[PDB]
Amino acid sequence: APSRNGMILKPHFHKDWQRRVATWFNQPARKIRRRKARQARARRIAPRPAAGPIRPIVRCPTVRYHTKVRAGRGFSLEELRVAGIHKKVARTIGISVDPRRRNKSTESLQANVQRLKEYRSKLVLFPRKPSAPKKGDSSAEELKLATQLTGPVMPIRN
Amino acid sequence: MKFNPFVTSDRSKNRKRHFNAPSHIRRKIMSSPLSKELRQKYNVRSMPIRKDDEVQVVRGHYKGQQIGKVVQVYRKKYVIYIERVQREKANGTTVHVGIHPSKVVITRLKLDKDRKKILERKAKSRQVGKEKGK
Amino acid sequence: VSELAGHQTSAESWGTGRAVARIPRVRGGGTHRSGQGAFGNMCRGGRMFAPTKTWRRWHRRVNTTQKRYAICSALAASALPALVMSKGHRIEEVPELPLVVEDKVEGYKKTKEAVLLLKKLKAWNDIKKVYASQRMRAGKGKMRNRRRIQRRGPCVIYNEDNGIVKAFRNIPGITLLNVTKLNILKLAPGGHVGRFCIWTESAFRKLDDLYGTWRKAASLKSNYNLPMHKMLNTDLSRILKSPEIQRALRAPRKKIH
RNA sequence: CGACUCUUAGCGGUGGAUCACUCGGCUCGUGCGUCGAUGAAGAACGCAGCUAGCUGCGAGAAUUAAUGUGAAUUGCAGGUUGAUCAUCGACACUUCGAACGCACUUGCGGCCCCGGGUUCCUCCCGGGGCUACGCCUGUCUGAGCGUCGCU
RNA sequence: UCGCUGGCAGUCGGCAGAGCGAGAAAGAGAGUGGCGCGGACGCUACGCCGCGACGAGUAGGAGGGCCGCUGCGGUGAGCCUUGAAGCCUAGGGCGCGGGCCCGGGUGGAGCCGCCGCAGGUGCAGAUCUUGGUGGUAGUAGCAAAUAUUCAAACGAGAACUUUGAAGGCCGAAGUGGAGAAGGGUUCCAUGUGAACAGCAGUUGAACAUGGGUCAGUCGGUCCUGAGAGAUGGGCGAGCGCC
RNA sequence: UGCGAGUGCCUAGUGGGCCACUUUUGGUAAGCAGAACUGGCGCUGCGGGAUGAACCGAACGCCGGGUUAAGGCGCCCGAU
RNA sequence: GGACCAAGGAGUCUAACACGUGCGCGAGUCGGGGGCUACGAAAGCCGCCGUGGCGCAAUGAAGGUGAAGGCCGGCGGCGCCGCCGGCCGAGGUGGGAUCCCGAGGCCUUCCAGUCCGCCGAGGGCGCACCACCGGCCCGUCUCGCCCGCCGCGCCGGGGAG
RNA sequence: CGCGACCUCAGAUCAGACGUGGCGACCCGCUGAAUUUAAGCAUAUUAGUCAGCGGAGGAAAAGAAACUAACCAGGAUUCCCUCAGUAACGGCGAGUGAACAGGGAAGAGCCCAGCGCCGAAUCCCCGCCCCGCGGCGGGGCGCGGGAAAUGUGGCGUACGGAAGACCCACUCCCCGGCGCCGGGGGGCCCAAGUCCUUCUGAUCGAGGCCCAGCCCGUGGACGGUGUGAGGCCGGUAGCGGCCCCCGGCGCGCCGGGCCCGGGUCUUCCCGGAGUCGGGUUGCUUGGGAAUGCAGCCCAAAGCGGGUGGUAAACUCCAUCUAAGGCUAAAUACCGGCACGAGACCGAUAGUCAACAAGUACCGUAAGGGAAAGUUGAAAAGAACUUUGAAGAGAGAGUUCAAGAGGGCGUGAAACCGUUAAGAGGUAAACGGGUGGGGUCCGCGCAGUCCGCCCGGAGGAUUCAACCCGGCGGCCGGUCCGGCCGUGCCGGCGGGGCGGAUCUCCCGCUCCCGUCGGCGGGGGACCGCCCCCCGGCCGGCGACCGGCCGCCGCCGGGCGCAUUUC
Ligand SMILES: [Mg+2]
Ligand SMILES: [Mg+2]
Ligand SMILES: [Mg+2]
Ligand SMILES: [Mg+2]
Ligand SMILES: [Mg+2]
Ligand SMILES: [Mg+2]
Ligand SMILES: [Mg+2]
Ligand SMILES: [Mg+2]
Ligand SMILES: [Mg+2]
Ligand SMILES: [Mg+2]
Ligand SMILES: [Mg+2]
Ligand SMILES: [Mg+2]
Ligand SMILES: [Mg+2]
Ligand SMILES: [Mg+2]
Ligand SMILES: [Mg+2]
Ligand SMILES: [Mg+2]
Ligand SMILES: [Mg+2]
Ligand SMILES: [Mg+2]
Ligand SMILES: [Mg+2]
Ligand SMILES: [Mg+2]
Ligand SMILES: [Mg+2]
Ligand SMILES: [Mg+2]
Ligand SMILES: [Mg+2]
Ligand SMILES: [Mg+2]
Ligand SMILES: [Mg+2]
Ligand SMILES: [Mg+2]
Ligand SMILES: [Mg+2]
Ligand SMILES: [Mg+2]
Ligand SMILES: [Mg+2]
Ligand SMILES: [Mg+2]
Ligand SMILES: [Mg+2]
Ligand SMILES: [Mg+2]
Ligand SMILES: [Mg+2]
Ligand SMILES: [Mg+2]
Ligand SMILES: [Mg+2]
Ligand SMILES: [Mg+2]
Ligand SMILES: [Mg+2]
Ligand SMILES: [Mg+2]
Ligand SMILES: [Mg+2]
Ligand SMILES: [Mg+2]
Ligand SMILES: [Mg+2]
Ligand SMILES: [Mg+2]
Ligand SMILES: [Mg+2]
Ligand SMILES: [Mg+2]
Ligand SMILES: [Mg+2]
Ligand SMILES: [Mg+2]
Ligand SMILES: [Mg+2]
Ligand SMILES: [Mg+2]
Ligand SMILES: [Mg+2]
Ligand SMILES: [Mg+2]
Ligand SMILES: [Mg+2]
Ligand SMILES: [Mg+2]
Ligand SMILES: [Mg+2]
Ligand SMILES: [Mg+2]
Ligand SMILES: [Mg+2]
Ligand SMILES: [Mg+2]
Ligand SMILES: [Mg+2]
Ligand SMILES: [Mg+2]
Ligand SMILES: [Mg+2]
Ligand SMILES: [Mg+2]
Ligand SMILES: [Mg+2]
Ligand SMILES: [Mg+2]
Ligand SMILES: [Mg+2]
Ligand SMILES: [Mg+2]
Ligand SMILES: [Mg+2]
Ligand SMILES: [Mg+2]
Ligand SMILES: [Mg+2]
Ligand SMILES: [Mg+2]
Ligand SMILES: [Mg+2]
Ligand SMILES: [Mg+2]
Ligand SMILES: [Mg+2]
Ligand SMILES: [Mg+2]
Ligand SMILES: [Mg+2]
Repeated sequence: APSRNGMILKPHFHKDWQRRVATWFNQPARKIRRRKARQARARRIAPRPAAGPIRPIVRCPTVRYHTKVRAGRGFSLEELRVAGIHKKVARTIGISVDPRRRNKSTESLQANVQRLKEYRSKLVLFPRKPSAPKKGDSSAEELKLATQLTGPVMPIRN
Repeated sequence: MKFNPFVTSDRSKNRKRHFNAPSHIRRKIMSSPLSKELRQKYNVRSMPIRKDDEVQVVRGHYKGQQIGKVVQVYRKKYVIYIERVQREKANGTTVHVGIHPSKVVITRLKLDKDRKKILERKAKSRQVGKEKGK
Repeated sequence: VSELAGHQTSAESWGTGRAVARIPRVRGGGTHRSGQGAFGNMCRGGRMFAPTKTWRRWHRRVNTTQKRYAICSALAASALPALVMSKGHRIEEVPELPLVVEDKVEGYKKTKEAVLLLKKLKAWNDIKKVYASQRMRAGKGKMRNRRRIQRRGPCVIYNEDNGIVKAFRNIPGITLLNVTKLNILKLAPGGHVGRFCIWTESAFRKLDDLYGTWRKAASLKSNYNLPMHKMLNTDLSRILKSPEIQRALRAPRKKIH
């Protein structure tokens, strides 16, 4: 029954909410398990980046957010072919690809192409056979200097 | 302090695992110290008791310096019977009094192939432990 | 408790008549447990009043700023001899209260030489008091793995571990704290300030980097400064018996009528 | 004075509260995450020198083999080239039960092959192996005034 | 208790000088010229002290508990087999009270004070729950179907067992002799008298030891009845049903 | 003449009443039913009315002394 | 309702809201989700992890709009608007705890005069808050006259009450 | 008539296989209430929930847009925070109620049919030979048998693809075996007092163990042992040791499978129907002129179709490509096999069940369902004499204790027996005031001391003063020296932090070594901070050292008795 001045409320507690209550007592255990799995993955892929493939620059859709940039799904086919990497080779050398994304303007296209080319210039390619170097490989001087990098491969800063 | 996350500090668990132990664990639990000369000459501190070891009673009503040979190791009650630790029943029968092996010191072991193997293994492990320590 | 405790049985009230008391009864049968009272807190068997749930609010939140404020307060109170004495540590023979030692202590690896260091620093009386204070806990903590209790010994603050924890872990009462991960739960046992701490030179040098100075912000906090003082000169007697205040006072009236 | 009744105290009963214990619960978390026609889950009946229940086991029946261990088990008896425990990968595993020759009394069968009867001449007796439903691939034997071809 | 939102840091001491209660505001004001070594208590200021007035109370509200119970973090160089918890007490006391502290006795392994923290935290009632014990009370009652007596034996023991005699009853639609359903060892023998047989028992359908059910020709097994029930088929979301 | 006032939040219980002097409606009347004003009982003990929810006096911390209210002073039973 | 005694036995936990108190920071504040380093499943750190929540701006159903002005100097169409340039620049009345000034005065012989302290008629600047009057923002109504241009329009903007 | 194909369809104890049933905490698909709330009740709520049925896995389901949007656009699925108690729904009442965007965890994409081209280039089974084998596979041989043209395999799938032509580049792939090099499971081991003395029934208690405060400690967790143990025992700690078995990531050898790419131009090819969509009906949803699903009727197209949150027509845009399929991770887990822990309960509590518990027991059945822990350190469980038929007693004995005697730890209350004391015709009990009698206590029974002084007997190494040494407290009007400042002022000073304050080089993009543009680095400037130098101010009462002066105290001499005690 209502009393003196107050707020009139609508608690959604008329179903059987107690037969399904999700407690979070295993939150620290889940965090520990996640980070142990993360470390296991990071050391099963020995010299490769921990965060995975490189990802392109993206504008946020709506008017509320269209002034910020973030990381996308993959590099589009148009910018990928402008940069000159092959569709089946990009993700085997460490470049994310998505065939669904368009390219409406040219500045974003060119920025993504610059990012892709700079990454290609930066990466170090080990020989497929350790004692048999090939044309596109990297040399021993940087083979002895290769190592993992932590966090995003190239942080996207606006 | 215990650091292994797989062994219990739980009181009830320890008492259960002690009072429901199988016989081959009873054997290890029922161990007795060796005497000073024996430990100094064998480089071994403790040893599970056997049926024909000569021992001394150190604590209790029967503590003294005389030597007694074990006659039986009754592992279900965790006791041993020394041949001159006994008392007199009402009717006139003599009955052994059970003494826990931990309150008893061994003065002469009985040795066979297995006993010598165990003594040398324990001595070697202790020696390598000391060498690692220093 | 079990969410189905006392609700296993099938029972219903006998109703009015029958000259019984309208509580549910166990359904029939030739046993002791028959027509005996099943549901309700007053019955032998059955649930309790409010079966405790697991989704009680078990954990509490406190603001980071006053977490840091309290840790600063504990550190400040650890450096006044009267407060450590009040807390109960035996420090009558300590050379200087903010006891700081060389960084070579961080390389110890033997409990014997750790004990020798404590002997030399004359902090061994506290460990002896801990030894005297070991005894059995009263009550039903015995059968719940909290059988044995003792007193808090001196804490040791270190910067980098090179065996210091191995050396000091075995000595009773001693707790080890990294300088960069200080906690109020171990710097103020029982909520009372004034624990006796032994510092390492590197940690003591790094402490002002951790918390900043009065003019310099903390170097390794995001944005933190020391808390301000509501009053600077806390010595009240000196203020009261000062010429400025004694000048502007009336004469006391201490004659009893 | 006495009996009877009432109160208090001592002692003694009836009764089993309190206190101290605890090989049990409850709650949280971690790892794993595995049944069955090669017969499961469940059930029935049996197995110990003295054994009712509980436990374990299956006519090899409170266990066999193997490995580790290394002198016991024990309430009373009995008699180290490995007793006892644990592990468990070899072997074995009664009757029902999806339960499977038909029915569920444990009744009635059929087929093939062994050993008695016989001296295959059949019966009669004992033993062994098959004999459920659906469905797939293939095999064999078939059907149709279904579509044809040669006669 | 409330009010005065009163007073007290002035314990200002030989580096001294003792004051602030008295009708009527405000200086124990500063300067310029004309020997003997001495002096109680006090003020956990969340304390101490001084005056006044006041004191009923159900429903209800608020404050204080150095009231009480269990557990956790601190702390008492706490207590304890020279005796802890618990329990009893015509013993000594404290507190307005909740309660508490000592002494004695019994007991035989743990317990408490202080600062904080937490709660399944205080019972006279609910025809409350469970367990136990009274008065009633050595009371009601041990009255359906005619009935018993004598002697002996065994036995520690006989109204009740067994043997003999006598007197009665059932009266062949039986208180007789035998089966079906149901029961499941109650059947037979030996032994016992703790418990049970609403008195008792030398007896028992009680208890303990052992024994005991034999089929070509008695029944089941075989047949079909009223009916039940598969497969083909149909229906069915489906277990399945018709 | 007397007295320190103003002001804001949050708020429990209550929402069956009853009695008496004077006023008063229905009814023959009622320890009846219904109103007005004030005071009580409910929530309240104490002295008197022998006895009593509301009548007369008087309202309450634990005590010593004194004096009164209403009502009393043959005996019960203090006081002619 | 109640023979008697012992033990047990009934305002709890979660979520939301409101007010009051205590703490930290403060036009900001808060990592709770994520990540990095026996007790410890704790604790510490992150700031280009503040995404986000609440607050900092309201009003309208919505399209939407969105929180002081006055003076000086002259002109264009007495005043008024604009061009201009400058100046002042963020209310008023009453009551207000406190603070400021000060006609004079607070004695040890008498006069003059110094310093410090103190009291003080009267006069002031007025906190928070209350009452009242004005002002500004959004909706709506009534009455009116001007201004703007990339598109001079069923356009846009502005005033008074 | 017969014979032979093929198509449909039978029968086999034909050869070889596969399904059934159980559990069901988590998941997937159907079916699906009513208590209850609305202060009544019928729509609504409860609630796509309980009950019912079917089906799995170690997770399942979902999943690579017939998507979201309207931006400068994002880009499979799943989970978390927020969006948000919001848009919306609702006898517009009670009530119910999402999604996008943003931040994270995880991150992975692929395959057919169809259109086409390759002499069916494809697959299965039987028999034989060699190899391997407890996951039945590898090679070879069969004028061996079948499936298949009513379509097997290779290329190839919307991100386009194929073929031809020309350029450039390329021989680093995989698996089946064999061998070699450096986590898991099991087993056995690894420090130090039973030291001296002393309590006890028993010590793990108490005291001690030096000038090394007994010994070990990377081991002071725990449990056992006749109370209470770091050193008696098992363990605990250790990137400690030894011994077996299994796997992986690695290495080499043997054998087998494939002879494979990219760019440019030309020519061709390009898709899923009783489905979409429409009408109506029923259920569902926040989805409102109809979100999703289903029934029945109608029933498509190919610049087509779907969507673009209000029905409709017309007209431009945007974005996807349905009616076929596979797919780890992040996610769920009150059942199961093992584990670890707790501010939890402590035998009327905690699971119904601490114990021969889903047991005894009750019901025709479906089902219902208890009560029940503790001698002692050790049975040392009471021999023996005696009365009695025996139960049951009296002695005796064990034990520290029978005041622990086999349902035996402690042993309360109600109720009962007896002993003692007291009392007794208004049931008893109760409040206030005394009195009497008892039981105990006071350890009552000749009753307080405490300072100063006077007098009398005593006894001391003995007072004041003086000297030597040490320590301490206060000062130096302004002694000298330091240190600090939540102070300031300078600086021909040497740096770190930050800046929405400005401006030499490199990288990139667009231009015939060039102009202009974008990203970064460098430099200057500003503010703050730290340090070195110099100067003021303040402090040393959260923070001092030395010399001097005064005072006090202690120790030692000297004091020698009208002093001091
Ligand atoms: Mg209310
Ligand atoms: Mg319960
Ligand atoms: Mg207790
Ligand atoms: Mg009493
Ligand atoms: Mg008990
Ligand atoms: Mg048997
Ligand atoms: Mg064997
Ligand atoms: Mg063997
Ligand atoms: Mg039959
Ligand atoms: Mg009162
Ligand atoms: Mg005991
Ligand atoms: Mg509790
Ligand atoms: Mg109680
Ligand atoms: Mg009670
Ligand atoms: Mg009688
Ligand atoms: Mg009678
Ligand atoms: Mg009768
Ligand atoms: Mg008959
Ligand atoms: Mg007969
Ligand atoms: Mg018989
Ligand atoms: Mg009888
Ligand atoms: Mg049928
Ligand atoms: Mg009336
Ligand atoms: Mg009332
Ligand atoms: Mg009143
Ligand atoms: Mg009254
Ligand atoms: Mg009268
Ligand atoms: Mg009086
Ligand atoms: Mg009278
Ligand atoms: Mg009654
Ligand atoms: Mg508020
Ligand atoms: Mg076959
Ligand atoms: Mg439905
Ligand atoms: Mg209703
Ligand atoms: Mg209702
Ligand atoms: Mg109704
Ligand atoms: Mg309805
Ligand atoms: Mg619904
Ligand atoms: Mg269900
Ligand atoms: Mg199934
Ligand atoms: Mg499975
Ligand atoms: Mg799946
Ligand atoms: Mg799927
Ligand atoms: Mg697609
Ligand atoms: Mg999405
Ligand atoms: Mg909100
Ligand atoms: Mg709903
Ligand atoms: Mg999203
Ligand atoms: Mg990530
Ligand atoms: Mg094809
Ligand atoms: Mg112990
Ligand atoms: Mg000791
Ligand atoms: Mg010890
Ligand atoms: Mg121990
Ligand atoms: Mg050891
Ligand atoms: Mg060891
Ligand atoms: Mg270990
Ligand atoms: Mg609905
Ligand atoms: Mg529209
Ligand atoms: Mg498709
Ligand atoms: Mg698809
Ligand atoms: Mg833990
Ligand atoms: Mg119990
Ligand atoms: Mg229970
Ligand atoms: Mg009990
Ligand atoms: Mg109990
Ligand atoms: Mg009980
Ligand atoms: Mg008991
Ligand atoms: Mg005793
Ligand atoms: Mg006892
Ligand atoms: Mg007893
Ligand atoms: Mg008595
Ligand atoms: Mg008497």
